[PDB]
Amino acid sequence: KIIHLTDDSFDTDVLKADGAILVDFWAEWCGPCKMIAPILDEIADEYQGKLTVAKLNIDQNPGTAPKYGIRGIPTLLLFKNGEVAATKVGALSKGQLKEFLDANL
Amino acid sequence: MIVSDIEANALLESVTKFHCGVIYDYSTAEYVSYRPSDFGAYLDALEAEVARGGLIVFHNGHKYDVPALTKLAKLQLNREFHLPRENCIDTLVLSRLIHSNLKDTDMGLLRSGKLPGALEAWGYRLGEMKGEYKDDFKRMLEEQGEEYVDGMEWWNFNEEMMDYNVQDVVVTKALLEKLLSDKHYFPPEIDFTDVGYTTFWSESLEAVDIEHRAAWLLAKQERNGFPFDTKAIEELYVELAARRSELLRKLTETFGSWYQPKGGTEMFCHPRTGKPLPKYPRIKTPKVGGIFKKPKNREPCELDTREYVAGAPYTPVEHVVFNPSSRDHIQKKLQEAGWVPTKYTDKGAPVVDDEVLEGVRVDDPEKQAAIDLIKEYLMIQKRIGQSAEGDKAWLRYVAEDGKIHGSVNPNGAVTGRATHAFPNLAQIPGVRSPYGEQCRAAFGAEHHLDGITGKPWVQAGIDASGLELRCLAHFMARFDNGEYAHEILNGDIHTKNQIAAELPTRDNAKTFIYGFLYGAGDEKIGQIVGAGKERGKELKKKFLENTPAIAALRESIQQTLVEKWKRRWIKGLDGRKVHVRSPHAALNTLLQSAGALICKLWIIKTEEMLVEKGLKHGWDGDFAYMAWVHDEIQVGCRTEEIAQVVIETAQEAMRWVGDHWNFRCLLDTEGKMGPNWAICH
DNA sequence: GGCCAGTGCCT
DNA sequence: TAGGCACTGGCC
Ligand SMILES: [Mg+2]
Repeated sequence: KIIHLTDDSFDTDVLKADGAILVDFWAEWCGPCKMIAPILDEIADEYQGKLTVAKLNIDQNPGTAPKYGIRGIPTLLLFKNGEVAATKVGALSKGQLKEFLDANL
Repeated sequence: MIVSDIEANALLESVTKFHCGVIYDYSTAEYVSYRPSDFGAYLDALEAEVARGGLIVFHNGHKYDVPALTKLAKLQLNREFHLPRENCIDTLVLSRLIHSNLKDTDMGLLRSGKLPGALEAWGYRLGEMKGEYKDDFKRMLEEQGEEYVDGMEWWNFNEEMMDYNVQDVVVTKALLEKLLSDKHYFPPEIDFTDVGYTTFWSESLEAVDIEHRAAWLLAKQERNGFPFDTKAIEELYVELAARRSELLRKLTETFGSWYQPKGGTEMFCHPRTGKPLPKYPRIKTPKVGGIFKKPKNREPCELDTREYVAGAPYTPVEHVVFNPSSRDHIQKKLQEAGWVPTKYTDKGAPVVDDEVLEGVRVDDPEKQAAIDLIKEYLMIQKRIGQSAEGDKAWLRYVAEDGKIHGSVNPNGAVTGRATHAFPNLAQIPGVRSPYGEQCRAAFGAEHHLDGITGKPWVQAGIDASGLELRCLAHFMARFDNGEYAHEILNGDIHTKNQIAAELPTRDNAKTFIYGFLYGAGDEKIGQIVGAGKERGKELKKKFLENTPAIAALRESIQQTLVEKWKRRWIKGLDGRKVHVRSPHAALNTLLQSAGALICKLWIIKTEEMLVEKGLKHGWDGDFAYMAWVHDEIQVGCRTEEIAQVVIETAQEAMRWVGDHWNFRCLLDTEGKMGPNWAICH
């Protein structure tokens, strides 16, 4: 259920998606990133219908992260109506993420 | 003989005030100090020693003390003071001759820590005096709640300064006696502290007189400077800078920026077990922050718009734009294009020089073309660095008289070769390389306008012809009776060697021999036949087998050194000891040493012959030495007629040198006239 | 600062 | 493991 984005599909998949979208900027060589990966699989599976999770590998798609000023990874950006609602950096826990969404959803 | 030293307010270029001086007289064994109001008496004491036909010893006096006294006497006393060359001894010049196997700080211009090997103690103390006096002065003020500035330590005369001056003379005297205790250069039956100048130069080894004459002449050359076209180089800079901007634009579009981990402190540890993962990038673990802001009164809290969550680790990262100057960035991008590195540096890292970049093949067409843009970018940075942005760039060194006054260590290499620096005028791009014509054209006598008539000067470029091969011919003459020499100046030495070696092209020979003379590596030798390191060693063996005279020469030199050494040095043409690092390097050291010494005596004799013809040396005269780059000299001349006399005189002097050292191969020179270095070479 | 790995420019 | 300078990058 997780959507895999690219630099070129970003604008339409996220910015013009009318609905809440949780984006995850990651990289294969980051420890914390591989930590939250399993978590996200579960979240996308639970919030089906209410939310959409999408990942963007910053090494294969280097032109998007800069536009949002990424300073650390994994970075989670909650988009809603093409605008960034909330932001959070770090390998959150299955519980911590659950609170973050419900509170901003 | 007297030993002296002076303290003034600045370097030669801008000195204006005499602070103090100290003289130690061997005939009375006493130290006399002279304060500022004693300048006139100081000078009279020196001229007296000259009236007795005595000697004055200064440490680095050829480049500073002597020229400074002339200048200060005119400025402060409106007096003409000119110490004759024959009456001056310089312990720095002597040290560089006798301790040629060692490096030096060059009077504190170079950082001790960077120079390899050991340093002569007395010489080290003399070179560190300024920096030492400066630290004493600072603490002095720093203690009196005062503030330190630039180099205020040199603005005024004071007692600490005088004390250091006295110390410099006791050390210079110690160095002197240590240097004069060397039997190879100074016969033991003679007390050199109790002889007149003529005995001193005549009874010591010939290299002593030669090095002192070279130092004196080269100091004058540094003072003359090399006329430089500032505007031309500024216009060249603009052009290079624009090309750089454009190459960067194209390369940043072809290669995109990426993210790199940066700023991590804590180590990442496997959450499952606990096994630290040293390979993974460092992370960071915030201690503050949460989904909701801490409560402050059932009722839902106020969300925390903070980006971090206590206990939730992340990897700090930075954005990095492709830098064409970074060999790492280049290495990173070419692999990610299909490049498989072959050669690596002996420290974990793929080699990425122009040599290999030329052989890199990737599938992407645009990526493959970018490589040529990268090689161009690197070369442009090299040129921009040398002419305008480097710490030693030409535009940073040009003086108000429109000239660059580069430094020269007359005896900076073991072989007797000179070294150039600040900036190194011996490494200006040649006309055959990119932008070389414009760089070379900016240096030249045409950029100097005569002081009286305003007319540009003319330049004479004079080169010793195939000097190294002739030296080789000379040394093999005792084994072949001059046949090799006879062939060089009569037959065709290059095809002769082409047959000696198994080379397909004559030019291959011109390249082979040249590499052989400076002792090129087996690899480069192979790279001429196409092969590498294999055909290399092979050729060198085939060449010698068909050139017995060279093999005999190499065998007798080795007999001189090895019996485990019998002696670790070779005798130069002037009698000096030339340290030999390795037996296999003996021949190369011998040849390189001969050319260096011949070139040194040659430029010395040329100037002495011009001055005997009535020509005056300097911009206020008829000619000016501007550059000496090993086998070649660039001479500025007030007129074309004078340039013709210089060229002709140089040939006469070169012949005088060959005769003087009974050279078994005729020596020659070739001269060219023109307005600048691009045309005169 | 300085310190240093890698390279290139001149003979 | 030609011999000398000197430049830029990357680091503690
Ligand atoms: Mg001094």
